[PDB]
Amino acid sequence: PRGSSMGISRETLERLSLLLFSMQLEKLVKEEAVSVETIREELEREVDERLREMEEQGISRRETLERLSLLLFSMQLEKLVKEEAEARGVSVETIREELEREVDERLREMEEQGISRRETLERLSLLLFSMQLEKLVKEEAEARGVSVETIREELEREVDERLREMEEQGISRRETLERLSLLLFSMQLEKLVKEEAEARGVSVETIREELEREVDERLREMEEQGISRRETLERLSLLLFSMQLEKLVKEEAEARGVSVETIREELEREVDERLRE
Repeated sequence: PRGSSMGISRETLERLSLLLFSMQLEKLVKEEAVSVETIREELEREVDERLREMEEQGISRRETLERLSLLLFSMQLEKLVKEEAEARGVSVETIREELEREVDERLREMEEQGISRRETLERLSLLLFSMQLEKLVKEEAEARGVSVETIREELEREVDERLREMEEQGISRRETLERLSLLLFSMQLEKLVKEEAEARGVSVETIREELEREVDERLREMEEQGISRRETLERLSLLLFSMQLEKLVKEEAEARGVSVETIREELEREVDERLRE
């Protein structure tokens, strides 16, 4: 009845998440800074205080991350749906229902439960990651003048090679959300690495090796403090998700011309609905 609590790990997905979240967090702290190290330690202290607060009421770090993700992914899905509705000239509800229809068709083909009978976070993740990945696929296909199928098959090939170069199973035998995250995170990382390489005037390899080194150093420090790789990922996701949420709220408020508190109120109604769930 016990599982990964026995020390048997998704190691590929964990490394990829460390790399991607580290990239995204570095960009966010650089934009927020004052000093970046000051912002980093400030965010660390705020997250630690919030963790103590949720411990004082009996909420674990994993559950805190789960609720924060419900907030963040709700915001990201809302922004993506709104942008697609505007680009297509239809309402947000139409885009939402088309996304649900498409994802449920794919799950049918796979002989799996649909989004309606899945857990709240898993359903939100499936919807959001499907839309993000499809947007990235169509963008890269347009940019390279190739087929969307070509893009998706090259991405699946690259991720499958990476997986099999680590004694792990292929992309064909992973569960739905894990494969979806593997694909999405790989694509997002490649795009971020390439754009930063162009912006800073250095090679892609420079960026990627700096990233790998930053992550290995953080992991060695955590191991020195007696912190597990899973806990390291959870702390990094807490920091990053808080920063992403705050940026999304600020930007949506500035774009709609409303106060930040109105953005939060709308999000909080919608989210407390799924939180009672």
